[PDB]
Amino acid sequence: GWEYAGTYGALCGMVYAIGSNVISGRAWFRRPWVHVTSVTLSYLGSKLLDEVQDTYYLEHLKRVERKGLQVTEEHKKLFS
Amino acid sequence: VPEPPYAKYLANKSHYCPPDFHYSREIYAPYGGYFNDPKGWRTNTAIATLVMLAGAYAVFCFGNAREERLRAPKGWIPSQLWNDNVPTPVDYRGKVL
Amino acid sequence: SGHPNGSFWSEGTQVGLNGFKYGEIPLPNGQPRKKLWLENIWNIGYGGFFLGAFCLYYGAPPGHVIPSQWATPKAKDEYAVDMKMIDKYNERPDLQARLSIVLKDLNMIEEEAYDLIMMRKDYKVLLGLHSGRVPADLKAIYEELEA
Amino acid sequence: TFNYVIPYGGSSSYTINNEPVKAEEVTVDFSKEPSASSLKLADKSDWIAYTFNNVPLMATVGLLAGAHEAFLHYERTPIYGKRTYNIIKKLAPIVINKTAYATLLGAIFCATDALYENYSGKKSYTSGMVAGAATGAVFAIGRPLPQPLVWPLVFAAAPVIADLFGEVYPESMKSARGYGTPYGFENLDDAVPTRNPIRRNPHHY
Amino acid sequence: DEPKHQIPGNALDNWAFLRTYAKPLPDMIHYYYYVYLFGFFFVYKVADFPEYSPRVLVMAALIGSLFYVRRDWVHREFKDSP
Amino acid sequence: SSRIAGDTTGKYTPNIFSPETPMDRSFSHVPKNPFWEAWVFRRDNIQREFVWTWQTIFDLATFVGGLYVAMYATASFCSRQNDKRNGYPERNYYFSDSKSNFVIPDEREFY
Amino acid sequence: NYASLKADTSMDHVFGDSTNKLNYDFQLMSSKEAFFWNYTLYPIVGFPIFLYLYQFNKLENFEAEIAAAKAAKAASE
Amino acid sequence: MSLYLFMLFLQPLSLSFVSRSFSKISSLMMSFATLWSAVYMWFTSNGANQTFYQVVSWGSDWSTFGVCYTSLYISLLCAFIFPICVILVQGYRALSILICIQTAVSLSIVSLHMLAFYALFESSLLLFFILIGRRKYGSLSAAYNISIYTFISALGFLISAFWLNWSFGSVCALLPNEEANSFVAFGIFILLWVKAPLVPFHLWLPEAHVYAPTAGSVLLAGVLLKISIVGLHVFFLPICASSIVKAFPLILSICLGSFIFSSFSTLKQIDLKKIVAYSSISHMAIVFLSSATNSGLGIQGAVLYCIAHGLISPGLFLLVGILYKNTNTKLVFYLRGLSQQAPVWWSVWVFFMLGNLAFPLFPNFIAEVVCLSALFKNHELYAYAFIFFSFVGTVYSSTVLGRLKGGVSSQCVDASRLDVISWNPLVLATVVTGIGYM
Amino acid sequence: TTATIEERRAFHKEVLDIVQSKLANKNSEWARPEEPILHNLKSEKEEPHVYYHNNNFRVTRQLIHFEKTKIFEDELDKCMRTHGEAKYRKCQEIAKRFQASCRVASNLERGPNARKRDVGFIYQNNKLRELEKDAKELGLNNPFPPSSPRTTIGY
Ligand SMILES: CCCCCCCCCCCCCCCCCC(=O)OC[C@H](COP(=O)([O-])OCC(O)COP(=O)([O-])OC[C@@H](COC(=O)CCCCCCCCCCCCCCCCC)OC(=O)CCCCCCCCCCCCCCCCC)OC(=O)CCCCCCCCCCCCCCCCC
Ligand SMILES: CCCCCCCCCCCCCCCCCC(=O)OC[C@H](COP(=O)([O-])OCC(O)COP(=O)([O-])OC[C@@H](COC(=O)CCCCCCCCCCCCCCCCC)OC(=O)CCCCCCCCCCCCCCCCC)OC(=O)CCCCCCCCCCCCCCCCC
Ligand SMILES: CCCCCCCCCCCCCCCCCC(=O)OC[C@H](COP(=O)([O-])OCC(O)COP(=O)([O-])OC[C@@H](COC(=O)CCCCCCCCCCCCCCCCC)OC(=O)CCCCCCCCCCCCCCCCC)OC(=O)CCCCCCCCCCCCCCCCC
Ligand SMILES: CCCCCCCCCCCCCCCCCCCC(=O)O[C@H](COC(=O)CCCCCCCCCCCCCC)COP(=O)(O)OCCN
Ligand SMILES: CCCCCCCCCCCCCCCCCCCC(=O)O[C@H](COC(=O)CCCCCCCCCCCCCC)COP(=O)(O)OCCN
Ligand SMILES: CCCCCCCCCCCCCCCCCCCC(=O)O[C@H](COC(=O)CCCCCCCCCCCCCC)COP(=O)(O)OCCN
Ligand SMILES: CCCCCCCCCCCCCCCCCCCC(=O)O[C@H](COC(=O)CCCCCCCCCCCCCC)COP(=O)(O)OCCN
Repeated sequence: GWEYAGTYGALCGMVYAIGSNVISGRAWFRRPWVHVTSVTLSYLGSKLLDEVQDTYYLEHLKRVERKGLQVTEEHKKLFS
Repeated sequence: VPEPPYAKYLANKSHYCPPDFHYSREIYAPYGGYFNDPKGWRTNTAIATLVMLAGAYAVFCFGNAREERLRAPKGWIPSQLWNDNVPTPVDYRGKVL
Repeated sequence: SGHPNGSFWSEGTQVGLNGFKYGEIPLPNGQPRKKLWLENIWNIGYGGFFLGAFCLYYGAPPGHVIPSQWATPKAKDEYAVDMKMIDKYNERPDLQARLSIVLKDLNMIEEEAYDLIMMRKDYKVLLGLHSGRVPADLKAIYEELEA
Repeated sequence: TFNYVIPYGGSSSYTINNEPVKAEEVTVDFSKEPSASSLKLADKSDWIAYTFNNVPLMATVGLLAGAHEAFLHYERTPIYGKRTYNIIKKLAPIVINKTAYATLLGAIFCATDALYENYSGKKSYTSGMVAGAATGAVFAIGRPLPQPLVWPLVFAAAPVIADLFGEVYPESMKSARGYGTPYGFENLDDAVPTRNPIRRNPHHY
Repeated sequence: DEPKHQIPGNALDNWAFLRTYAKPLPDMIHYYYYVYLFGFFFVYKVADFPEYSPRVLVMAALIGSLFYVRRDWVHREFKDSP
Repeated sequence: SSRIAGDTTGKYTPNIFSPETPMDRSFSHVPKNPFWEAWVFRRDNIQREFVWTWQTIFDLATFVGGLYVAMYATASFCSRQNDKRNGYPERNYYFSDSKSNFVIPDEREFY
Repeated sequence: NYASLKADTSMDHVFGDSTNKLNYDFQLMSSKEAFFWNYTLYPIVGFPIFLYLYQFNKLENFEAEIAAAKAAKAASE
Repeated sequence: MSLYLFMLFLQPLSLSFVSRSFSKISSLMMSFATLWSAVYMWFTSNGANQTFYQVVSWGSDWSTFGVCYTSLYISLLCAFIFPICVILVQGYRALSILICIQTAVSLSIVSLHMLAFYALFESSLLLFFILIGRRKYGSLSAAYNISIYTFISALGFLISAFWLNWSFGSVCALLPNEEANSFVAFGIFILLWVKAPLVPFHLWLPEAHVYAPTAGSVLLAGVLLKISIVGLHVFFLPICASSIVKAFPLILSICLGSFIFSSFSTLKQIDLKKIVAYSSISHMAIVFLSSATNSGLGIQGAVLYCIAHGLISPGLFLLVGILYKNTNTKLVFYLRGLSQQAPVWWSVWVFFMLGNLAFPLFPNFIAEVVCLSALFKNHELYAYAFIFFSFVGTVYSSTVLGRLKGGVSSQCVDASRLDVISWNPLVLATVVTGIGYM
Repeated sequence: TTATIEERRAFHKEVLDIVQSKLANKNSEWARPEEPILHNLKSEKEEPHVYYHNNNFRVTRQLIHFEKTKIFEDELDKCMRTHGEAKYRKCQEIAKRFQASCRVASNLERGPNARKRDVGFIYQNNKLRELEKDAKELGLNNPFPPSSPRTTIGY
């Protein structure tokens, strides 16, 4: 689905590391290990979320076709 | 009351200032102070007059380029000496000059 | 009273500062005042804005910033065509009668004759002729006057 | 348009009409039609009948309010101490008076609404406004200065609110579908349904 | 010193009025029990009620809102008397 | 009794412990007045003295409602004139009861 | 802190005492008077509105009379 | 466009990484960079693209951003006026709040999705509650007023956006949709009714402005009121034109009544900030009416007048703030002799007040002329009503100037070097727009 | 006039073909069209491509009209300044043309609520002519002035 999920996820991981440092009263640069872990985990989670969303989009397309919605080839193209 | 140290930098009361009139000398106004008469006024006025004449020259150039006379003057006009776009004068009867 | 030495063209009687500009006290030895932190950034950023606006307004090609500038040559051409066409209209009274018929069907008054001539290529006329609202006589009338 | 030269929006031809096209090939409706009871109660033909059919609601609300207040009084009274007075004699006026006042106000509202609709002959907002105003006037008979103005307004406004969001709103927005192609725009190439979606079965509770 | 809002009333009279809320407080369970019981029976009965016009419903809601008495109001004014 | 707080050279320091009062921004503050302050308070908090009286209702209705009614009537007249001027059919306005559906003139159509 | 509430009496001999006070009660116009003056002045302000209403009424009445006469002439004939 | 949006996202980001001592310098440099990026966006906007100069999408309908005539002017105004707000504010907390508010507002103007528009404009709701309700100089009443008014109007707008997204299937402006529904039109309209103060929904504005910091007041009057005109041109007139034409007598009644009642209310004001706030409310009425006429003359006139107000009101609010810093008073009665005591402050004050009265050498004159012409295009009476009542603005402004101009004063209360630096861009911009470079 | 769904979808397909043909070759003047896309749609909003293209054509036309009006005004001002006191007789035609241009520019896209711009009082004069004709033929007395030969320098 979303073509910017990986970038978003990496930036959000940065958001987690900085936010956690700031909430606890430490500076943003403290606990450097947390930054790498957060960035990687958030990137992977964002990607996984995008596949999950795509999978359920395709399941829905299958269901609607079975019900009787006359989806065209272009519509079948909309759901990757 | 002992005048503050900065009061040395400030100017005195001018000749035109009435002796009784008291004004605060620290206040700055772009138009000038209460009675002005600064030292070096003669030079400032000469510079002003030069800037006035230069701007008059520029304004004259601009006007001459933009002054459009579409109807012939009844008689000779001073603009002919400086501007070449004046139509040839025609009198009341209609004769060209 | 009068002038200080009796002469109008005499040196001014005031030596010093007429007032303190911004309230700042002149340094005793003539040391320059330290500049404020923001002065350089403010002057660069705002001067850059105003200079960029000037360059865009004047440097840019016609029709990039001011759309009307692009239309000026085209308007001159349409003006020439319209002028020729109106001159022809004034001379030929047969065309006037046909347009008087076209105008009535379009809910327009006789005075709006010049207006019809001037809207030859406009959304209303172009799409009305295609759809059927405008009588097809108008097309021939326009062609008779070199479109 | 998003430009400064021509008016925004558009114009639609009044002469040209678009023939209606069904939203789907087969239409299954899960919305039940109004009951015969609803139509009977809604019938305002005979004002007395209309009033007597619709007062049960006002009576019930008055009874609930009176029961609430009576319970609040009863709960405070102490069981351990013997009371000289009879509690029911103290509490019965509360409930009776609340029910009577509520029923009277609802009767006034229903009567005036039916009488105006009959005399005017048309179903209109004014009928609700005049019924509300009359109810609010009866409510504020002896109240201080502001209340005579405020209650006729609040009461008149209430049928306006009911009419706008209970009757006009649904009929106004009946056509909108949400599936397939937008109601107005059927030329656009959107997936066309064989049957309408049935999100729930007709209710029965 | 700063300008302040004038308070209507005397200090001791206002405090006396405030002190009329300091009365034996019943537990809220007693009210809740009855409200739960009657509410359950009411919900069961509501399914059988005739369909009422929206205007009548709104008017009934208005009347109920106006006739509702806050629990504090009864508490302050309650007197154990005839 | 006073001293110059500001230093153009940039070597400005606040002498918080100076016996002499610094000529800081607070030197030029204007002295307030007990009665003016109470007037300001009364003017702002004028909702406290608001009372619903027949005179108040009369004045409000006559000027505010009266202006609103006059303005609506004028706007309705101007709309009617414009419709007659333009040649458009009577437009379906919100409160006007018109058995016509005309609202927006068709640009293609010639009126 | 607050400004002094003590006045200066240095110039009282030269320019007169401040004993004399204003007689105004600092209250505004009566409601009855205001209604009359608002409903008098505002129509004067809206003079164009009345001119437009007058002309429009005259035009519409003339047009209606013309139509009526046209109908009458188109009926018999 | 992409550069502008990136700089917008970088400005809040920069604060997280600054030293906490370099915050003000970094914020000023970022504001100037955002202004330069806005100039670049103007350079990369070709007039040849008549409809939308530039549209960018980042993967979804919500992330669709684009610039049009209204959007371009408002975005340039926001970028021009933000540096002044930045320099006027001190403290990391204040900077953070201001930078977040600015980012949300500037992203709202360029948004082309109604739901995204709502998401971005209303994000800055708590920040205004906290800013207007600050510990010593703030009022909780004003914060509650502004917050509740914004929430109720934006919720109505949100409900209308949800219906449009359900019915049409999309709520993006770029997709042509028309609706004749009056409930949906009212939902979209109520936001515009509240945000651009229109009687009787204008009460939130004066309270907020009086108890807001000078940076906050400058931002509010300068651009926050304009966000209504972007919503009208981009999210109301394209879809709900039929309802604006249906309700035109009512719209005109409410707009003229706002102009009259606001003018009369300005006469009873004793606080300089309240005077400037009520002047803004009066000025908003012409812009709203002109846009509602749905004519070329009206849309252009409304945007132009908005720019003129967005250049004249920040100036007055800045001068009022400078005066309050010098004197700790906003009561006109305490402030006297300002002509003699502050000749430099007074000159700029008089110039800005002349601008507020729509004199010919000011942008307000040209803008007013265009707006009045649009009203005259609709009806002659419409124009006459507005033109006649303009004298009330003169009476209050003249009375204020006269009270401030003369009297006896023992305090020299004039602007410092910093204060002149802050208004110089506004003065130059006012002059340039006044001479016809609108 | 009725439009069947088959015809509507046919036009939609044709519009898509027109878009595809436009897309094939780059054009810097894409949004300044010289010709409209002809259609018989009830609402232009139905076909988005037609709506945007026609709107861009209308904007182009209006810009051209505004510039033409400025040119007409310049010739009228020059003519007025050259003739002198003979301006009323000699500049009737130029003025007539300028006023016609002003009407075309203003009236074409006035808006939903705007009235027609009566430059030259042509509509008022026409109305007075009709009112006079009716009053005279029906024997009524007209309370309005009779139509005028000239009401303005031109119209
Ligand atoms: C976005 C859209 C939304 C949609 C979906 C969203 C998705 C939803 C879900 C997404 C969730 C995201 C948000 C949640 C984030 C998770 C929370 C979190 O961030 O961590 C919490 C947690 C909080 O830590 P804390 O705040 O200190 O409190 C814990 C207490 O210490 C308590 O102490 P304790 O008793 O509990 O101790 C246990 C624990 C906690 O202990 C500690 O944390 C102490 C510190 C650990 C040692 C330091 C780490 C060593 C290397 C880290 C690299 C940092 C680089 C920065 C500087 C460069 C230096 C050259 O010890 C561990 O670290 C266990 C992990 C084992 C690894 C330890 C290191 C092994 C040796 C290094 C491995 C490989 C070396 C390669 C390169 C080395 C240098 C680059 O952080 C960790 O536990 C760290 C985990 C792993 C450590 C780093 C390992 C990274 C591998 C090295 C880098 C190589 C590149 C990485 C790629 C390849 C991997 C091999
Ligand atoms: C990859 C290479 C690396 C390159 C970098 C690229 C990485 C990209 C992003 C990484 C940047 C780091 C993110 C920062 C995280 C922590 C920020 C923070 O704590 O704020 C205050 C913090 C200041 O900390 P502090 O002064 O040391 O004291 C704070 C103490 O901890 C407590 O102090 P206090 O108790 O006295 O609280 C007083 C409070 C007064 O009380 C309030 O006002 C409370 C109000 C509630 C929230 C405000 C509602 C409105 C906020 C609107 C959002 C602002 C953006 C507007 C744009 C519209 C977006 C739709 O005032 C404030 O705290 C500041 C007022 C304004 C800040 C509010 C904005 C923060 C929103 C949420 C923060 C994120 C936390 C996530 C937590 C993660 C794990 C725990 O940071 C700032 O410098 C200002 C905020 C910067 C905002 C950027 C954060 C993104 C949020 C926008 C949402 C968009 C979605 C996220 C996507 C972002 C890009 C993917
Ligand atoms: C024998 C046992 C005794 C119980 C008797 C019956 C037992 C229950 C049997 C069945 C119970 C189910 C049905 C009864 C009502 C449902 C409520 C419920 O059961 O909750 C549990 C409730 C206690 O729950 P709680 O959580 O512990 O107490 C929360 C409160 O804070 C309590 O604290 P608080 O009382 O100190 O505070 C009260 C507060 C609580 O607030 C409320 O009461 C909220 C209710 C508002 C409306 C409720 C929804 C209306 C929709 C009704 C749906 C049907 C119509 C359909 C269409 C209508 C569209 C709206 O309201 C007020 O401040 C007083 C004002 C009253 C309403 C405020 C609205 C005024 C608007 C009028 C405008 C005119 C003013 C203009 C001039 C103003 C000048 C500026 O128990 C009862 O109250 C039952 C007493 C039954 C009396 C109800 C009277 C009429 C009933 C139907 C009329 C519908 C309106 C409701 C009015 C008041 C209801 C509370
Ligand atoms: C939120 C709406 C609540 C109304 C707020 C008004 C102010 C409250 C004051 C209380 C007054 C009672 C409510 C009166 C409002 C109705 C407007 C009166 C207009 C009117 O009388 O015409 C009726 C139709 O208007 C109508 O009944 C439909 C008009 C819809 C009401 C106005 C909708 C927008 C108002 C929202 C403004 C700001 C919102 C904040 C509250 C008659 O019609 P007819 O068919 O009977 O013809 C007659 C054939 N017999
Ligand atoms: C409780 C709240 C309210 C209670 C108190 C309300 C008291 C106010 C009542 C009178 C207020 C002013 C009168 C205006 C309405 C009069 C009657 C309305 C009926 C009406 O529309 O008649 C038109 C009145 O003339 C007009 O078109 C308007 C003439 C008056 C406008 C100018 C007067 C003041 C000018 C001040 C500026 C205000 C307007 C600025 C644009 C002329 O009949 P028609 O030919 O249109 O036929 C239309 C079919 N009835
Ligand atoms: C089917 C339904 C039928 C209709 C039923 C209607 C029943 C009620 C509907 C009312 C909903 C409106 C919600 C606003 C309520 C007014 C504000 C509450 C008053 C108040 O005291 O708020 C204080 C400050 O608020 C303020 O300062 C705000 C001042 C007033 C806000 C103005 C409201 C916004 C504009 C109103 C309408 C606009 C358009 C409408 C479409 C904070 O009190 P506290 O924190 O100290 O709490 C301590 C407890 N006392
Ligand atoms: C009394 C003066 C009116 C005050 C308003 C003054 C100016 C507002 C104009 C806003 C411009 C666009 C708004 C469209 C209509 C709003 C008000 C128009 C007047 C009006 O109430 O007409 C009513 C119809 O409108 C309706 O049915 C809808 C009324 C608005 C609903 C109120 C709250 C809705 C909030 C919904 C939130 C979002 C919902 C989205 C699903 C009834 O007039 P009529 O045609 O029946 O004539 C029968 C009379 N004889």
